[PDB]
Amino acid sequence: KMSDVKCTSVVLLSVLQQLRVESSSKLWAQCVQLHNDILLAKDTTEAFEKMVSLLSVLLSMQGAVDINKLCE
Amino acid sequence: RDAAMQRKLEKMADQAMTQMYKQARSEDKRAKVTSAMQTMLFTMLRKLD
Amino acid sequence: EGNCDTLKEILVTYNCCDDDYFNKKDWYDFVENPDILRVYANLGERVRQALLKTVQFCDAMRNAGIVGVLTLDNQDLNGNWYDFGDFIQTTPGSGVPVVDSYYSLLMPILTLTRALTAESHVDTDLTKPYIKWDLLKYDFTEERLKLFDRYFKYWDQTYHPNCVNCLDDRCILHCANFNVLFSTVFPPTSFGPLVRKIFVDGVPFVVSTGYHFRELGVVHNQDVNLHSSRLSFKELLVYAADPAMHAASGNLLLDKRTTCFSVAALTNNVAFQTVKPGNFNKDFYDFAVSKGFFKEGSSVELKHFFFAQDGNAAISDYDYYRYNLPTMCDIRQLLFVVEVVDKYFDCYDGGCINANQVIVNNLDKSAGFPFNKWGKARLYYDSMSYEDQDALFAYTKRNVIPTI
RNA sequence: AGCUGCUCCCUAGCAUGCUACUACCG
RNA sequence: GCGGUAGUAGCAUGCUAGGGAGCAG
Ligand SMILES: [Zn+2]
Ligand SMILES: [Zn+2]
Repeated sequence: KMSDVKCTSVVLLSVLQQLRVESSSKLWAQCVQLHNDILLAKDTTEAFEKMVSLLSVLLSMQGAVDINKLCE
Repeated sequence: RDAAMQRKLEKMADQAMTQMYKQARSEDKRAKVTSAMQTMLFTMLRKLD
Repeated sequence: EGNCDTLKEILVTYNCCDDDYFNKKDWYDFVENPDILRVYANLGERVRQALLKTVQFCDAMRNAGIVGVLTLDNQDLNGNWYDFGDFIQTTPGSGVPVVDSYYSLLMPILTLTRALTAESHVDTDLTKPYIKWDLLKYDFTEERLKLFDRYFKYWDQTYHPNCVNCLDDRCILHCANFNVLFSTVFPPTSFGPLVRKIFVDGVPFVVSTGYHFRELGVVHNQDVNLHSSRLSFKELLVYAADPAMHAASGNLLLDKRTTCFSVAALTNNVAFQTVKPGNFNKDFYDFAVSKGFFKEGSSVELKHFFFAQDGNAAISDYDYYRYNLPTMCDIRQLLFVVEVVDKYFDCYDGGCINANQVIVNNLDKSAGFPFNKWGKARLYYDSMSYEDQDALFAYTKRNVIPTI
């Protein structure tokens, strides 16, 4: 169950990086630290907190058309 | 003899041709790089004198 | 660290720290708690005074005409000597002390406690300003000899301040050991390449003739020719690899991110390089999961990942060179350890080989700076004949080429 | 964008080696 | 009937050259 969230955080940081988010050093530092801290977690309840904090970065900007990719 | 021998004449002539092709290109790239580094050396001193 | 009782007692008896320091668990460590250096360097002056008084004692013994062996355990931490039970008496003016086990055993403590730090102070007063050395002076050869004659006076071996005049390799080790200590007194802007203005085709270049080293002293190139007409490939290579014209012609730099001495900024803006996260191979993960892997509470779980890094990752990691201090080794023991170590390498054979016998696997690897603007190693291994490379090799036996 | 060391896989060329069978002589 | 060279097809080894990938310090 924690391996699930670790691989998901890998995919999330890769998407964020593809969206040119490392053009702003503050944001990229925040996301990088959240990612490396998720990968080193050792109890699945902190990982989900930092995952919601990390996904908020993608939900912020409007570059990914969310209503389309949510066709379920 | 004279129909299998010259089947190697073309072999060795063509490999000699390709080797001297590649030597010519490798002797052009040397000139290109020395021109480049000479340009660098001479443009770098035009900032310090 | 289990029983360091006398070290604690010594450290607090002379007010280097106070007993509540030793509850900071990890006080002894060097890379965690790198402040223990400041509390060791507070014993520096007791050691300096000990050295001065041992020179005084050696002189008194020489004049009065006494022969004996000085050992460390016959000198209290003030400096005073005692225990004269094995000295013998000869004619005055011809006594002789024996300082070999003393100095060589003591040597590693002279750079831990930074004992000579009071010599870059205006008189040798820790209460006075620093000596303001001249900025263009790079050859402190007489100060090294004066320091040697002040502290290690009766150490009977010849000390060559510049190891260019050494007799073998053990002499090189012996003299570089002392240079390692004495070089912590001089200014750190006087070490490095020694540039000089030459002329080629009536145009002036600035190029390094030889380098000054902390361990080897001053070294001068042997084939330095002012006034040239044109440069061959080899000379272009040795003038484009030098840091002289790159650093002489760039902006000055003050980088407060590191403690390492920063020279120049080769261009107008600093570059921050990042590291990306790895790619996920979802098919293999699904397949592994479908066969009972990664269930909670199992023995094998995933701990090797691709960690990502932000901008301050190259310099924040380069800054780990702050862990390299100027260590001065015990020489009478290193000169035996080196013989045994070399005996471990007795069943091999080596020597020089010509440029037509080297083997280079993978010629598609980068060529360093600044050569990586124009190609890989293949371009520089094809552009040089087997005589340009041999000229280069036989050139570096008489000259010093600093690189980047 | 480094220096090495080991291992698997694919392709090419050459000579050597090996073997079969065909042509010429002894 | 056999010795010698010249062939093709097949086979193995070894060595060079070229490319791809994996691990270790
Ligand atoms: Zn010497
Ligand atoms: Zn040699």
